[PDB]
Amino acid sequence: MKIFFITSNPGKVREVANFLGTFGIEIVQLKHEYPEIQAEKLEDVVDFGISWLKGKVPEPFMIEDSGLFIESLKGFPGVYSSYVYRTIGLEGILKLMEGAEDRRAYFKSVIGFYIDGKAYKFSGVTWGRISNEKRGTHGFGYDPIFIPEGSEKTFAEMTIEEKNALSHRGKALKAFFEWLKVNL
Amino acid sequence: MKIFFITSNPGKVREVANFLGTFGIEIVQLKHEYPEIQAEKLEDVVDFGISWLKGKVPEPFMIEDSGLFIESLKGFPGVYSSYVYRTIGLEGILKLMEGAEDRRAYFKSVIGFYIDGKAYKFSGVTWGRISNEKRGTHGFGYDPIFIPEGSEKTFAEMTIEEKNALSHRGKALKAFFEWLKVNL
Repeated sequence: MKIFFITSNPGKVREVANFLGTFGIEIVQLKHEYPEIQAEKLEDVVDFGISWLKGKVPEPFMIEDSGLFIESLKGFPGVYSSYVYRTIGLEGILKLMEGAEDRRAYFKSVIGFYIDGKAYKFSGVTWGRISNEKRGTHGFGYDPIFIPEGSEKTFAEMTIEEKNALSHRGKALKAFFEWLKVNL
Repeated sequence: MKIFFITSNPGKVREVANFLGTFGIEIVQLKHEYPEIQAEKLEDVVDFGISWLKGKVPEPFMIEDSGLFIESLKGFPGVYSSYVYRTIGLEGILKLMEGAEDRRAYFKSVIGFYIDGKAYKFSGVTWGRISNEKRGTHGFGYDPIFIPEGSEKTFAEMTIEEKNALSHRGKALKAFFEWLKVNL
């Protein structure tokens, strides 16, 4: 089955296509820019996005929003993870986190899927901590400073299959795949 | 199958017994006090607890820790939810949350299970927001000031079966039940 994934993030592209790939699902990366609202929650942004790509994109379609939520920083950068990454970078988070007693954080991914006059949401969350220094050469964004719970390596020290086994995006994709086999 | 649940929380007792009940699992509430460490994470407390109830309690056994983590309060009261509830109460949280732009919070439950020279952990999380006033007559603890995402009612406006369908504890119990059918 084919799914059109509206995104300009190539790191997301690969994670999604490869995972859903090995069950025979072809993921097709369309680049149609859509509006991401400011909101307290990722799902709010996804809802708005699907509603807007109504009848401008081939169906079935999916979109995704994700973020790193840092406990001692009251959820920052959260919904604005992409912006904060490109402005202040990995060094900015590490500077903010210097001397922190609490380095806990989570990644959250929310997938929106549209098919048959209807939208469905799936989500995934991985808990962890912010590393004391950047490590690793894979992945994208905050991957080099996030170590998920139970692991010693950062997200960026792992391969796509390895991240997908542990990551927020992997879990939302799982929840999504579970719904798909039950509804198609 | 019988499971010995070491706890003095009768609200937890009922939720757990009833849910696992309807699949023919008899949950037995033993009261053996054990030590809960201060820790950044619920799972840390559970691990320590199981390790300590080693060979003092009949097997198989389970224990649970849970907490309400309030975003704008940097995860408070979190691991210390039970203490904070009995000291400052529902009124204390509401006072702390007055004028808050961000009322987001989550409940997390972690179940520890011991059987066959081995411990296993399961967890569940429900996202939501702190209500502006207390509502409802069911449940325990912060139930009257927590509204889970997608709902209009607080945890305390719902029945046990209704909370179990939506709650953190219900989700950990589900994850636990899924593991049980696969391993017994």
